[PDB]
Amino acid sequence: TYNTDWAAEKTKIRSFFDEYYVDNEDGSGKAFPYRDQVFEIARRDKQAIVVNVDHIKESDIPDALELSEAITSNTKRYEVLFKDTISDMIQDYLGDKQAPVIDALDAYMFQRLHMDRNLQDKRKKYPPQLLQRFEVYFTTDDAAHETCVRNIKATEIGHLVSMKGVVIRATEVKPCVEVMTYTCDTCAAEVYQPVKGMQFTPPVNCPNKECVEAKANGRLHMQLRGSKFVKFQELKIQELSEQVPVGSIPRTMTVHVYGEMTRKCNTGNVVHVSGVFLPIMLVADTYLEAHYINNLDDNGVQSAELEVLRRKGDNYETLAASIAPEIFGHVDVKKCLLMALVGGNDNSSNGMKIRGCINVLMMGDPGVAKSQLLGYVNRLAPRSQYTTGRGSSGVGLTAAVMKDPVTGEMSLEGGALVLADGGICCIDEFDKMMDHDRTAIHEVMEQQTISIAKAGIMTTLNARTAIIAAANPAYGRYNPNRSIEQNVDLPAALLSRFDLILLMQDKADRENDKILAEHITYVHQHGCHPNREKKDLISLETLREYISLCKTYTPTVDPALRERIVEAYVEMRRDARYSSDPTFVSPRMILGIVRMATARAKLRLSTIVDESDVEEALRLMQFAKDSLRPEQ
Amino acid sequence: MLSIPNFEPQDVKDVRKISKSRNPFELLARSLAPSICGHEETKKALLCLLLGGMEKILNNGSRLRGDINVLLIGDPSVAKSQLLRYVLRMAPRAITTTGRGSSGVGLTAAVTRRLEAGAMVLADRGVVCIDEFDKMSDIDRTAIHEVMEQGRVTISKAGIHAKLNARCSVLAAANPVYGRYNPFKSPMENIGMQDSLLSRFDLIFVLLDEHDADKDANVAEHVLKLHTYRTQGEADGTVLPSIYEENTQWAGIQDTKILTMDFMRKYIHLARSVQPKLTDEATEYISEVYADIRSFDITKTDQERTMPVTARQLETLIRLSTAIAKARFSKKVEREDTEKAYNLLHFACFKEKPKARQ
Amino acid sequence: HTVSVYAHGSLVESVQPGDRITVTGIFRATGMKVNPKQRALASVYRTSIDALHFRKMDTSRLHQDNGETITEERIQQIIELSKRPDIMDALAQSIAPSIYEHDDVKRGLLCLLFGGTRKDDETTNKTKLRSEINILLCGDPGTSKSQMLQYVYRLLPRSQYTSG
DNA sequence: TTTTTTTTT
Ligand SMILES: Nc1ncnc2c1ncn2[C@@H]1O[C@H](COP(=O)(O)OP(=O)(O)NP(=O)(O)O)[C@@H](O)[C@H]1O
Ligand SMILES: Nc1ncnc2c1ncn2[C@@H]1O[C@H](COP(=O)(O)OP(=O)(O)NP(=O)(O)O)[C@@H](O)[C@H]1O
Ligand SMILES: Nc1ncnc2c1ncn2[C@@H]1O[C@H](COP(=O)(O)OP(=O)(O)NP(=O)(O)O)[C@@H](O)[C@H]1O
Ligand SMILES: [Mg+2]
Ligand SMILES: [Mg+2]
Ligand SMILES: [Mg+2]
Ligand SMILES: [Zn+2]
Repeated sequence: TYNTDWAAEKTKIRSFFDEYYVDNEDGSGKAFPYRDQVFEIARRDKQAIVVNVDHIKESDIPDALELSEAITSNTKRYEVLFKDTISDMIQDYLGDKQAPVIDALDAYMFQRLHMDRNLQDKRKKYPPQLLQRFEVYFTTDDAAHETCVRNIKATEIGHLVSMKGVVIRATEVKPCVEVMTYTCDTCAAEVYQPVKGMQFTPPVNCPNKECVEAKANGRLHMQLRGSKFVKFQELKIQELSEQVPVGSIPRTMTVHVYGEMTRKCNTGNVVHVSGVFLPIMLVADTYLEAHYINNLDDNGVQSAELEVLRRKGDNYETLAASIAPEIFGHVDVKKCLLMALVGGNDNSSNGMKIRGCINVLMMGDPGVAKSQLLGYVNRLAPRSQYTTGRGSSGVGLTAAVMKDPVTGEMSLEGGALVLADGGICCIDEFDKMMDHDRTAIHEVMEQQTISIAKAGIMTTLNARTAIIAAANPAYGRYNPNRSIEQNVDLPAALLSRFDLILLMQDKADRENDKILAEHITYVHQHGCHPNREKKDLISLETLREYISLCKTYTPTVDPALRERIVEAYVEMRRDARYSSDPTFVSPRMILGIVRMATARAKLRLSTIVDESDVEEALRLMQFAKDSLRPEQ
Repeated sequence: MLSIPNFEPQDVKDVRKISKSRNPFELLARSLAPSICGHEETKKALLCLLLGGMEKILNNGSRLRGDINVLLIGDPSVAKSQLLRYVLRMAPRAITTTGRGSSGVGLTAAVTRRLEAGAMVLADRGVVCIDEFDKMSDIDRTAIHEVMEQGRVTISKAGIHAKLNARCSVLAAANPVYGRYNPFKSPMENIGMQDSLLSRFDLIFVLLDEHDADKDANVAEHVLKLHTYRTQGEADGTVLPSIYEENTQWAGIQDTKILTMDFMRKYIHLARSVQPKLTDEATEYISEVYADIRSFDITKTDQERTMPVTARQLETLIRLSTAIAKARFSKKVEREDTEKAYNLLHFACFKEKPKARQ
Repeated sequence: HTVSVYAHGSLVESVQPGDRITVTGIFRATGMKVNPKQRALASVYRTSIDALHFRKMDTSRLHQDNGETITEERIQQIIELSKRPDIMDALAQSIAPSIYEHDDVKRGLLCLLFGGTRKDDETTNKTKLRSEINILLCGDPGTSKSQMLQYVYRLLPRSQYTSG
């Protein structure tokens, strides 16, 4: 009740590679992309083929469904047949020519095959892992193969399985043995030993018949110019939050990664994985052997919806309106968040570095959608972390020393601001954090480093992150009788590190309350924003694409803007002296002005800063200043 | 397993009949807890808590909250803990705790290295009852603010970074600041909690033990009538080791009928699964009424304000309208639902000054 | 990350903890036994470096070698430069060039760089009296104290930076 | 054994 006629299966597989096609976009002909990739391997511009099983399933070929089911049910065997058919295709393409020598193993094989000269002999003398030097991987997209970590059980051993999850731990790349080669002392023969699993045992005595009969007692010595190594990496992957049952905690699983799929992940990423579930060589331990990995953080091509925007221009108002369209109003606050999503340029004049990114602090009365805005920003940004004031320690924000109980070792563990490096950290309930936890971010917000000297550890870590924070005023509500410093109960050293500080009030008004009620009740009716003016708005995906495009530019400042910027700084610094209800102003302010001007130039996708951008930065700073004195 | 619903077509027929009757919401609210005299508006609120609102998940992944949260503050010996224990019996997936002996870490989630679930994580898609809520510390109270709104617990400490789902409804009971309600100070002064915490409760009830000879006589007569009762098929020396109720002397309510608790459990189980939608008359009524509630001024009527009023109370109006529409087995929310929701909220919002001050 | 470097022969004990170096060597890989009792090996290999040369020369810092190699001509240029009456200002303002004013603080940092006379017992190799200079900066926010610390940290060969 | 660190009571 088993099928072992491999030649017929090879015929089916080769017919798939010959006959799958996609029509050309101009209608000029047909592309046969799998055999194009085979020829790329033959000319050594490539190292792996990724095959989609659903293309086999939906191909217009006899026995296609049966081939797809057989691949899925015994994937560990069909990899060999795919490698054999691709090797035969490579030899049919190549003919009497030779593939180029690129590495020492290629040089050894090409030299030794013609030393042997000077197919039965080839296949008996050399193992197929050494004769074939490329990789084959499978993928699926149909929802029949979607599972959690929790559901992979005894029925799934040997089958192809697909899942989705979060990466907890990842090792560095290591060399892993695939084929060992030994040579005899006395008789100069060679032994080839392929390795499977996580162990191997080396042979001791020479097996060659002349050496054995002569009893020459020749030892075997291993050689690493002929031996084959491969990139190896290990991961631990956790369940996603939507997959977990009610009132339960997520589970984890170990994943082994080989070859070209290594270095595609680091800690703090969300991935889609396809692989084969296997035991370790009567109760057994198990792991997942990864076949294909995709970062959902990451995934010259442009979408047509983006092409329309890039041709249109003047996009600033639409981009401001497209941030969380369920939330009514707060246009200037959305513009401030839009600038914080992009930021300015890093400067490194004469060895002295200056921070390029922008920091924003939001405050307001209860029930004014601060948490909703922070949640939308966390979804919109590529790499971002979310924390609350109560749920975080000053060691969970920065970095921790971990004492391993198994070994006794000490190691470092990066916190939220380390994981968010190159991106955005959102801190909710910022006023309820302890002072001795809050003072950890002083180095990060200005020098963008974390430096540690504890136990037997002394290092520095990079933390190049923007911080967006939300809080309530000092007694839960703004008090118009108390000063700005009494309403905002933060020290001046911390206050100077924020480029923008905003206040959002809730005040009763008989028309605005009705308009807000109409908007919220429409959202509850239909599940989407009203759009009563029928104006265009941008999808979340293409807004993410546009912001990613904006980050590539580095616009330079015109030297003509000097007098405007400096005069604005002096005029700003006069009021803090001569006011009854002043605020703190320091030399960081003028750098904040330059940052916001360059940020709007990036949003415009221009390469030179304009005085219009300088004026818009000044307008936003004036709005932020006026927010802190309502009804005065 | 030793540690729940059951149905037959006769039971389905009776559910159809009671749903087609004249005032099913009032019948269920009266039938909820008969051996406690009074507290009719709070019983309506507890029925709305047991039914619950509708969660909305929008096209961009944004979420809007569905659960309902209720607070009771009042004088001692006014049956706050008794009503908490009754809701603990009626609701499936329910947990009870006290603020006296709960840390915020144990109430949400703990590091033990491993991550350990707390009570509000364990009660996901369920009910938490908290007694002696005024005895909790503010350091523990500030840990709840994320859970009561976003339905999440987030932790970032040494070696652990994780989200946890904690979507549940909070029912809480407390005593006022001075241990007994002071009539010469305002209700907000007597409650003594900050606006950011008070805004997260859909309904707040202040319960007072007023000396008044009529009410004292009625309450004492009800209590003694419940204490002199014995089952019809029982001998006098014994010791504990259909749709309508039949013996009702213990219940005090003289003539009006009461539903059996098993029928209550079955009816609530079926009515929970109804998924009503909103309509234009409901939308117009809600939008006008919200502006009227915010703009009303209390110096006219010698009343005083019991709650903050924010944008969350508009969502409370929407939630209560859907919860009332569920009890009718209706597929649509109408003005008939929204008027009852407004009357309940307006009862909660305002209170006349106590007789000691008048 | 961290890496193991193996020194053989005359390279042994040629470097201290705290030094910053460049290493040239051979990259190697070795197997490990599953049990120390038995012949079986793990199929994932351990890696290290066999050293061939250590270099510590770096021109971006004040040099690390007691100044043995300076030519007579540059010694005479130094002696000629020392006769300016401006010598304090000329040396002080060249340190931390991107920082505006704070000339008194710059002169203090110049005194920190030079130090006093060493006073040691050579029989016991112990300091009789301290010759190093300690400095505290205390002031308002946004006045470049951390930037001056960064300049002094980058200038010297043996330096450490800690915070909070 | 004794020592050092981070969460909890
Ligand atoms: N202008 C608005 N538009 C839409 N929804 C709003 C608006 N204002 C408040 N809300 C709603 O109010 C609820 C509370 O939002 P939330 O983000 O928690 O407010 P908040 O500013 O965080 N209050 P707090 O966290 O206690 O300081 C959500 O359901 C929002 O949808
Ligand atoms: N109609 C009634 N109204 C009020 N109390 C009643 C009534 N009927 C019985 N009681 C009794 O009054 C007590 C109810 O108070 P209980 O629920 O035990 O504590 P509490 O109300 O939470 N007060 P406290 O815990 O001190 O804040 C019980 O002894 C009940 O048996
Ligand atoms: N006189 C100055 N010369 C050069 N840069 C300056 C000067 N004054 C301020 N700055 C800039 O303003 C910022 C000062 O930051 P910083 O170095 O932390 O000062 P600080 O004294 O450490 N303030 P703080 O650490 O918060 O107490 C940097 O961006 C400097 O480049
Ligand atoms: Mg909030
Ligand atoms: Mg009680
Ligand atoms: Mg500083
Ligand atoms: Zn031999």
